Amino acid sequence: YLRRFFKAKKLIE
Repeated sequence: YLRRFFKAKKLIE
């Protein structure tokens, strides 16, 4: 899941 949970927050935390 972190696939989208990582790239997400990274730029949109």
